[PDB]
Amino acid sequence: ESADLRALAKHLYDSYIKSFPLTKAKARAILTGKTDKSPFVIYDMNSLMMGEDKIKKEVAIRIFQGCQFRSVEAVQEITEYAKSIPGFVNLDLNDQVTLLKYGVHEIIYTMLASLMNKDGVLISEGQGFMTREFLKSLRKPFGDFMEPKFEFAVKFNALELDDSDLAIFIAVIILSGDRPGLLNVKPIEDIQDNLLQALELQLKLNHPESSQLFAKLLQKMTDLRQIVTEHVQLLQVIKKTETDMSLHPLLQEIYKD
Ligand SMILES: *[C@@H](/C=C/CC(=O)CCC(=O)O)C/C=C\C/C=C\C/C=C\C/C=C\CC
Repeated sequence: ESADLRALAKHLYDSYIKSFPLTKAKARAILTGKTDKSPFVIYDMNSLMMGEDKIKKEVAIRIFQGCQFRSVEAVQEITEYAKSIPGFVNLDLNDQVTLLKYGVHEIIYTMLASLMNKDGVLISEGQGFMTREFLKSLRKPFGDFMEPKFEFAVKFNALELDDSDLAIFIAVIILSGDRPGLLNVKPIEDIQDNLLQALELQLKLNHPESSQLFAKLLQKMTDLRQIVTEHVQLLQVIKKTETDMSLHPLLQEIYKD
């Protein structure tokens, strides 16, 4: 039934809104130019220095540790969104964990897109905007830790997806039956079918002229996994050249792999 699938979509979009403070709708309103939502822009050290005057150790390390604590917040939000996914809580508690462990970052970078444009990314809930050039000018080896993200975004953002489409897509990602260490794959794969079903209808109804967007979008999951692995490697270098740099526990458990 179309109606059954449309219902599940409605249900998801709804949980999505309740779980994420900064939707793409808002993110775009702020980047577009739609006077009371205008961000302070950080493009150099001095602006950075001035940012803390109104926006919410070392400069590169202070920024990196900023992303850390921020993703830890993202994990808590996605984890809450997961629970609302019909069937996810009924799954084995161990696989409930495994899925989150492998789906967390893929999702963070998908939604991180909503906050970017070719020349920069929104920070602190949209209060600010840090340019892509500044981050790139970060002392090695922190200079290129956002570069491959920006490339993903410009490509992904090109699909023109809105919040309702994403809610189902990040749902499809979490319920991936091909995760390392899954005990019961069958139950997980049946939920995803439903999700893929929902998504497929969603895109067709929401993007009538965008041919094979369903397939186009699904292919992006390759770019996402690509990005994660590149990150893990970088992280390995960091921990060696920066033995005096700590990592948030939650973020370390997820990385043990
Ligand atoms: C940087 C986030 C990068 C995500 C990442 O790869 C690290 C995650 C991990 O597990 O290692 C920030 C991206 C967007 C900014 C959004 C909000 C502001 C948070 C940090 C930005 C720096 C200072 C602002 C407080």
